[PDB]
Amino acid sequence: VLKLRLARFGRTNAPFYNIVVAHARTARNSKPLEVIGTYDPVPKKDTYDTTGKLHKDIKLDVTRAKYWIGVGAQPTDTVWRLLSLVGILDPKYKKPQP
Amino acid sequence: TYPVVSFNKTSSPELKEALETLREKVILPTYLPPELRQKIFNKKYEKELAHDPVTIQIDGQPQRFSYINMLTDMPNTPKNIRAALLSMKNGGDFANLSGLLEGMHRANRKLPYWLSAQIVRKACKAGHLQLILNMVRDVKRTGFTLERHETVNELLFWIQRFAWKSDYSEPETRKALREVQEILDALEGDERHMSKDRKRQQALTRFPYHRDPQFLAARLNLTAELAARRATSEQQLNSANDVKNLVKYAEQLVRLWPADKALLDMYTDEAYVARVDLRYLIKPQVHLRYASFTLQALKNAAKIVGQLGHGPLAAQLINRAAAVEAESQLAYAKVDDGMAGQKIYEMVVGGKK
Amino acid sequence: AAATKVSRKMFRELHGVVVTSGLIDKTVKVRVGGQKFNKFLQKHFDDPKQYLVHDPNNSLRAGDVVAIMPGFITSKSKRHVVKHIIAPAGTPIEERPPIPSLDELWDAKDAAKAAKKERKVLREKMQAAEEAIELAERMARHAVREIAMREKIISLQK
Amino acid sequence: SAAELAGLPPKSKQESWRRKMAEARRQSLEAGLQGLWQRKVKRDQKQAKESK
Amino acid sequence: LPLIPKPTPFVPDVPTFLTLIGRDLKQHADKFPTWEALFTLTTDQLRELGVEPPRARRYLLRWRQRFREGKFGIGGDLKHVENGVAYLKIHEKEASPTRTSRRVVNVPANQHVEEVSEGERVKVKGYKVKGVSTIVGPYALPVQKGVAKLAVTEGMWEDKRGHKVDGGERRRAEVRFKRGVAERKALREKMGF
RNA sequence: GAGUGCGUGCAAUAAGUUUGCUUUUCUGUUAUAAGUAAGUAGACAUAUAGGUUUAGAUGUUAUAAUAGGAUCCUUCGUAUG
RNA sequence: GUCCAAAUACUUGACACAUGCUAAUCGAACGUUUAAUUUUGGCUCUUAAUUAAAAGUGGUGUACAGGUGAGUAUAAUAUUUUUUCGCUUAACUUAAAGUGAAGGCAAAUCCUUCAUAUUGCAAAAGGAUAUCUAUAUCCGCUUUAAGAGGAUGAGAAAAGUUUCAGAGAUAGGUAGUUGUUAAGGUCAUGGCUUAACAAGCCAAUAAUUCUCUUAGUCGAAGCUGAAAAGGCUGAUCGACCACAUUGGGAAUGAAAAAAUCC
Ligand SMILES: [K+]
Ligand SMILES: [K+]
Ligand SMILES: [K+]
Ligand SMILES: [K+]
Ligand SMILES: [Mg+2]
Ligand SMILES: [Mg+2]
Ligand SMILES: [Mg+2]
Ligand SMILES: [Mg+2]
Ligand SMILES: [Mg+2]
Ligand SMILES: [Mg+2]
Ligand SMILES: [Mg+2]
Ligand SMILES: [Mg+2]
Ligand SMILES: [Mg+2]
Ligand SMILES: [Mg+2]
Repeated sequence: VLKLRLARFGRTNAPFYNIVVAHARTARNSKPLEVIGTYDPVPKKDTYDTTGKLHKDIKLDVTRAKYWIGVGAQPTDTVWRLLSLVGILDPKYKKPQP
Repeated sequence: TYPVVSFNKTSSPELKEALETLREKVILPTYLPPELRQKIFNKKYEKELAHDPVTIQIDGQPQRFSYINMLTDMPNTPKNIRAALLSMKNGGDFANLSGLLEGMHRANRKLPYWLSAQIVRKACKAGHLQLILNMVRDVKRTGFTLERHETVNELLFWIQRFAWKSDYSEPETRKALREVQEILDALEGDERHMSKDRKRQQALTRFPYHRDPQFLAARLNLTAELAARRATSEQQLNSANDVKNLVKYAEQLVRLWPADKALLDMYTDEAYVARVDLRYLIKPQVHLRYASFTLQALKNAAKIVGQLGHGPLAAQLINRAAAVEAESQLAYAKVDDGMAGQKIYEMVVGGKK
Repeated sequence: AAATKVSRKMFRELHGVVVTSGLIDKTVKVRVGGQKFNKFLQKHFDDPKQYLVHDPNNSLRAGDVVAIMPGFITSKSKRHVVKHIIAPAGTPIEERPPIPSLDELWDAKDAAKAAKKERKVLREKMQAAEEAIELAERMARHAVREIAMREKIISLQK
Repeated sequence: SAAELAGLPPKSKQESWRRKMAEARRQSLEAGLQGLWQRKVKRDQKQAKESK
Repeated sequence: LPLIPKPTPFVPDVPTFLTLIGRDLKQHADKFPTWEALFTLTTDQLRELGVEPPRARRYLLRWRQRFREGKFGIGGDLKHVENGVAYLKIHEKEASPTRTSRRVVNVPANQHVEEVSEGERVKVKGYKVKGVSTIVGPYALPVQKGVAKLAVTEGMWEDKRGHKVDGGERRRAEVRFKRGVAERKALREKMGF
């Protein structure tokens, strides 16, 4: 089963992720089939922006990710939430309004 | 789970011969594991079984099994069941049906479809209606299913006759009404009573057994016999409840039972054809046997409901009663002398005793 | 559609000398040239190779100079075929049986393979035919019995 | 699905989700094969152009 | 933002809420002075009060969110409860002249089903009728023919944690072996010596 | 003189296991035999009855042939000498 | 020898191991078992149920992850490029059709078997929730056609690549083995298989075989030189191989790829 998931890298208290295409039953950090992108969870801040707004840097090869979702790849919950923001899949969870 | 079948109460030697024959060769083998049960019917192991016969510990005492010629030694189940059933003459004897039918159920013996209707008659007439109602309740063990339109019609016949035999007294009519309802609830809810033989008969009648107008008339009879007695405060709170059901059931029967249609025209024309499906109703002897209480129920209900001020029902029930009476009178003319039906109808409807 | 024709492709041409002949039928050993590069010394060494070549008409003799072509599989160890004789040995070329052209050798493979398929379709149709006959006879013995038993019942309901 | 081609509504909330997921995989596969094809053509043209 | 949901007849106070979800959370029933404190305290505040281990605090925050969203457990949709006991009865309708639809409704213990109005004749989810006059569903104990009670019980809504038998798969044969040794050794002390 | 996680020969050998002028047994087809046990069809009659009788197309039972799988035996075979 | 962060941390005895943990999960697959609760018959016993627990049966997973370097001395049905291909009964993705009948165990989505499924051989399993004053759904099961994936077939053809430890001995090796004819098999090729003939084929400087010693292999992975197809190492990282006290083995399964099993 191919999966679009994250490979935890970095150092202690400095997480960094690789968006990868790997078989489900393999080691988390083993060499995958492809590296589709990267994901940094800690939000950053523009250098000369004093407004206080934060952002998150995410590099993603949308063209390569769409092909794997088209052939039957199963993204994890975290990668699903990311792919839903860019506008590829529908969200799995939503804030209840009532 | 259940105790091993046993027949330790027999008033006649003939009965003991038939029950012990089936027990030692048709029932007991069913308690062995599936492997050993194959050796008993295999010539290749005839020699071995002669020396060390298969044994099973029942009540401690082992039961030895030797080779059995599947063709020459096996007994005839239908005939042995008949020899036993005909020799039962005491309550201690009929108590074996619970174990007998259990053993046949274990052996997967496809008994005659009519066998149930026969056991109900010969047992109930002897005054053992409870033994039947107990086997029906314990259908998970005895396999005594209510899958035939005749068995249900035969069972409900005695449940009323016992109440009618006491002039419809409150202690008994209350008891009968509990039994009739327990059957209509088992036919509807309990799934043990459903089979292909029942789905076919329900397609010919187009009424499910728990709604068949012929069976609902039984519950209407006993109900109509409870309100007639009064229609003490505790009795009043209860008597007032019987009238609520009377108008409830009566108003339901008229909705199912079509107009100006008797017992022989109620169901489809294809229902009375097959001898395995509701053909017994053609013989005048068996028609008067079931159209007696049903005719008496519609008449009685039509009177009480009329007193309460229900014009429609007072005329609807008389419509059916008039239809069943016209047909019932024909059977009374075609029936031969000295038959059961001619006597029952003469006693219930004729009131000659 | 169902004909699997050979590739019919032309590969390179190698010149060599015939080392042995007459030992096996339609087969000779031909020595060709070659050169393998040594990466440690950074030089080339003569790397001659001897192959078993296919001689269809047995028209080659030892000491003969011929031109061979690979890619013509004939056996487990024969992947080369004789293209033409460069310099004969012993007798002239015209005094030896001719060497068929690659087209003639390829046409034989297609013709031989095509005939093999025709032999199969017949053996398959006949096998399936003689099988349906037995399956058809069983339907007869089972029908005459059923018909005889079913018509009897229908005859007792008139 | 034969039902979707006929123009029928979703039978239940589960099938409605299967319709959206199936469509998302169709739209992404089309955009994926075309997007990855233009990359190949654009990559081969550059090599064939510089090698010439 | 921290909207508080109104109590329900089946979960009227905090002690009842903590008793249902289980996980031995009724110990901390005294930390929450009011029903509004339960649905207002934060992760850091629950940690100071002493709601621990972290597994119980995160489990509480989870069920706290479910209650807001209305994702009650079983029996949470009841409307006629008294001292924590609810009675379930059967309501029969004639769907056709040869059929009858039976629904497990919740009505006061005194009023009969046919007497109640459509407004108060609540239909509890998760409970059905088997055949006739039989109510089937978790924690539905029978009271009489066609009646069953549903009382508040410890861990009624609990997400039971999985447990090992004889130490799991890896240590199954060994725990049974050593246990068999203790048995034989005991018999020797009883009858052997 | 002492040891040897070494190779090898011969004998022996558990698990497992090849072959066939081994031996039992199960199952599936094919052709028969029976219809008493079962099970499936048809005929006739009785009536508080549900009996008598016949039948094999589907099942069941038996035999033969044939196919295959499990047994046993044979062969090979750790330990061990 | 004051503080902080990151990173690394039994290199030796694959030596022996106290104790707790590293693989479980599904009650919407299945009944048992006692507990109370409620109903039958009899007059405490005895029926039929509900509910909750505890062991199990079945499905999937323990073929992944994690650990170690004892054994292991290599050119191989190894590997790269282009052309041409084949196989795939589990899981993933899209769709279609079919989801009937008995028996065994206490019961079953377990086991055995049947009907039906272009011709004729060849399948399946049921469970669950709503609506009304039987219908429609949810999760599965079997088959079929595809995509992806793959540990896949000796795939094949053409042209290449592979620094193969140290020392010593050994000149023969190969018996479908080499070739031809014919036939079968194969998508195709190939003694791959078979019959009949021929005596070949590989090697000659060690092809082949054997003994001893040592070792997990590899990478700009680590250290190092200005540099060499550099040298050394083979920790942490990734890939591959092997092993799970030592030795000898098989089955299951789509596939041994198990800390399983004998
Ligand atoms: K030996
Ligand atoms: K031996
Ligand atoms: K592993
Ligand atoms: K090693
Ligand atoms: Mg030179
Ligand atoms: Mg042996
Ligand atoms: Mg007979
Ligand atoms: Mg030895
Ligand atoms: Mg170490
Ligand atoms: Mg290593
Ligand atoms: Mg079915
Ligand atoms: Mg080239
Ligand atoms: Mg060979
Ligand atoms: Mg070593």
